[PDB]
Amino acid sequence: EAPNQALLRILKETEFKKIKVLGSGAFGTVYKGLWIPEGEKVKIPVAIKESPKANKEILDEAYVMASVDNPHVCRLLGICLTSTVQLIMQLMPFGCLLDYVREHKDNIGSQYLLNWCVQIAKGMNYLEDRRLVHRDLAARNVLVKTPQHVKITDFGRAKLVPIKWMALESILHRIYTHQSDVWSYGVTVWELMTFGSKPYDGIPASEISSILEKGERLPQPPICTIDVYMIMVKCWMIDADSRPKFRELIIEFSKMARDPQRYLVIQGDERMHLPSPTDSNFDMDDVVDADEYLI
Ligand SMILES: Cc1cc(Nc2cc(NC(=O)c3c(Cl)cccc3Cl)ccn2)nc(N[C@@H](C)CO)n1
Repeated sequence: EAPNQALLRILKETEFKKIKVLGSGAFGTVYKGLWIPEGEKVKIPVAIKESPKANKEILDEAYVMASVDNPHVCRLLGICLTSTVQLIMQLMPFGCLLDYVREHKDNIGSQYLLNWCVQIAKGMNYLEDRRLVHRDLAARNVLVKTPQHVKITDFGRAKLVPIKWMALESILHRIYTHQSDVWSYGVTVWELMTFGSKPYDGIPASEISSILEKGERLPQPPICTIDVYMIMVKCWMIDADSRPKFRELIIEFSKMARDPQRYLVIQGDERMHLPSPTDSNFDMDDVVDADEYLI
């Protein structure tokens, strides 16, 4: 296909300062930091992600992340070439959407939930245009820049095992398509609508494939109207080509986001509010968010 003319930016270790540790998982460590390029008078808040095999895996992710550019996808700002290479990306100050829905349940209204669905579908449809199959879309892999702006991340599995988020063809035949990402999208929506419930909780992964073959699906979340659950059910159909396209998901959730109380029934949804760029939210003097630092 077309040549990938994306720029791989190499950043000097001296150009950024690590503030604290955000977390540690089954990969390494995520740090919070500040990238202060050369003599540019800017401070960009960043996240820093840190044997030969380990470096191959991380450089494969750098490649995918450097090749995307969308408001609803996390892009690579650059890499740092230390003993083990570090991925430098935009700091998403509110962490992952999964923990966010769990921690802020009492202030999350229908407007926020339906807008997140549109934004996730937008990022996903962009990955589809760029011919990338995510293979790991889940609420844990959606980051929160602000409560009103979310982005898809974790390109470690992205191609040109999370059993409970996979399409039955993926579990059984290792078949991955944009239509199998649509299944993962349905599960992600379910995670949001339940305010972060674990899908098929208590059920071991070995039984999932068989549960799906019989025709069992995730239950209707209490806040979901038949209109919203119908969309989730459509994402979990056996015939992959029967599932909605992401471009249809943008349309469907957009219509709903225009009249959110008609599609999600939440007690107190209206008098609920989350941090906006009015006070608190944000030396703070020369800090510029990566979305405004264009080069
Ligand atoms: C308050 C806060 C902010 C933030 N921001 C952040 C996190 C990123 N995390 C990841 O990119 C990440 C994900 Cl979402 C999955 C697997 C590995 C990584 Cl490094 C990237 C950018 N900003 N992350 C966290 N906790 C991380 C451990 C979750 O990953 N907490």
